[PDB]
Amino acid sequence: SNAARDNVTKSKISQYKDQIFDLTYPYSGNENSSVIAVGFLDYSCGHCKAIKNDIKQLINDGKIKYIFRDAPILGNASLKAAKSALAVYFLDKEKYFDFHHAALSHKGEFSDESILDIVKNIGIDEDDFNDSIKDNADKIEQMINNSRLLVRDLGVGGTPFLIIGDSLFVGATDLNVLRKKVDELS
Repeated sequence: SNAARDNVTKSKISQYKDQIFDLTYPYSGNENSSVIAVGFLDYSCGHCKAIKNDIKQLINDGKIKYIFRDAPILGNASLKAAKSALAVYFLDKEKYFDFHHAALSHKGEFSDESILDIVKNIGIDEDDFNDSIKDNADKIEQMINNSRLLVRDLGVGGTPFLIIGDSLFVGATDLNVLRKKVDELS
């Protein structure tokens, strides 16, 4: 696009800053970094799957806080995988990225079983996992609804997209562009 439209994006990010940088959502990287990235993903989306290592590398660079917004819009399978991801988060936050990355690595469509195969491979017990789904159902539901509305409010109209600082990157953004913006802001 161009300057005028980027300026509007900056104003919207300020308007929704409490929502975008909400602290109750899962994050990796430096908790205390002022350079905060906020990623919006559907696990069944082809472009979301393909940037999984861009995300991993950008996080491992060490410079940012990266918040994960699970924004399922591609159907029942995505909602399941999204719900399951947060069900892991609330059991053990250190395992959320592992579910995240495995879900993105999961090439075919999700099924109840394949999601459990993932919960098993990352060290979580089926019964702890089932109790998490049920016990935290209201809060998971609330978090996903709030992310969907945020995606609507930002008007992007699909996934993936990534907010860093006052900028919004749409689609499979090259890693070098993200890194330059992060450095500029550091």
